[PDB]
Amino acid sequence: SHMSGIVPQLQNIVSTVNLGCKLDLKTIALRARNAEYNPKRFAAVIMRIREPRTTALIFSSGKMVCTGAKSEEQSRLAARKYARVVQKLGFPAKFLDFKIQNMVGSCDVKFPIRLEGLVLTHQQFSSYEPELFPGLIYRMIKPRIVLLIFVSGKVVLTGAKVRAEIYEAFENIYPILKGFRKT
Amino acid sequence: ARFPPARIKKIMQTDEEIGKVAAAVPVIISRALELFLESLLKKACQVTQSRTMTTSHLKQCIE
Amino acid sequence: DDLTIPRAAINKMIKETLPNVRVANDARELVVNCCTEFIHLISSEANEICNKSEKKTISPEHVIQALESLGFGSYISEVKEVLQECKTVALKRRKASSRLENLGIPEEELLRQQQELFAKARQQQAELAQQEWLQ
DNA sequence: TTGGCTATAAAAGGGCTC
DNA sequence: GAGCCCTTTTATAGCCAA
Repeated sequence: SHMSGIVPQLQNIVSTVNLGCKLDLKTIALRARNAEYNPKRFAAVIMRIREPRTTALIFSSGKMVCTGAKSEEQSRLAARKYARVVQKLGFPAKFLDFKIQNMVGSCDVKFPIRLEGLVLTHQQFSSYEPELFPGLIYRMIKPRIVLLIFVSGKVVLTGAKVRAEIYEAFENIYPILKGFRKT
Repeated sequence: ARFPPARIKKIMQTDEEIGKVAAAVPVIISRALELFLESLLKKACQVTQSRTMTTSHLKQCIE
Repeated sequence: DDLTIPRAAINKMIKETLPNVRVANDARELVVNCCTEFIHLISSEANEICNKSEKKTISPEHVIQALESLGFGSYISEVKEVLQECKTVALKRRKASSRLENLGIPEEELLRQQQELFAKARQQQAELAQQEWLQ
């Protein structure tokens, strides 16, 4: 009959892009301004940029991982700036196979929730152990996304490849959540 | 008493030389730390009864 | 870093080990600190035994050898046991995931079950809504 | 308050265990 | 070799810190 009326907001995005050319992290870490490198602890350069505020993990194979964006194109932009950076540093930097790998969303249903029950009616899809973690962990099968539901009515959605999966997951869970409202 | 592996790993890596460490390591070090305190406290207790346990009774065990 | 094992952990150890022994708060601070020293001692020795072992990651073996090497050989008994339970825990956890992904109710019926709960809930809030809307 | 543990998804690879 | 680890990011949030 009605749509929740609540639209989940994007909080994080993980994309990957292949620069297509071997890279020497020692070299990159050497001159790149905000670059970290400890092949000791982690086998990849850790670069960051202020806008879009993000973080990239650059590997030797040229492949890269970009995290922190709040939208698909914001993530693709940041990915490009990281590409031009590796580029200016004297490397044959291309921009191949950019792909969003994960999207995180969050919203507020604006009302407490009886996690205690939800984990009973839907036990085969839930994992609730307040001793371990305060929120209820919900695994939706279609679309395939994971939700973090908190007594306060705040809800996190993750695992999506395209934002529609997040909106589909929330619209499915909203009526369930209203059926477990706390009073 | 068992000790926080996460904390133990963070402590281990306060050393720049220490690289990656196997997940199970911090937990055995915890057991080791446990065996070390029991042996240490029990000796210091002896030193205390040969005089409340103080900072001195302990140091004379890390000499 | 100024990381140290939680005071409470050391106090539970003192209580469990020295039942009925007043321990100065000052001394309690020294034990908390010996803890971090020991971790560094074992780690450093293990890290060397490691470089030599042509390996990259400090393994539970390097830690056992450092213990012996450092003069803590008498711990290797109880430490081997813990290393065991660790392998067992990891093994059980591997097999549990294997079953979760390969021997559970076929996804098809799991999906159906879940959609049933979803459609059903839409139905309820559909009525509970329309009814309240009839006022 | 600050911040780290705990939890989730996901990619990248070099290191490891049955 | 199948598959877990580690590292990074982020919403959310109780427990903990001596």
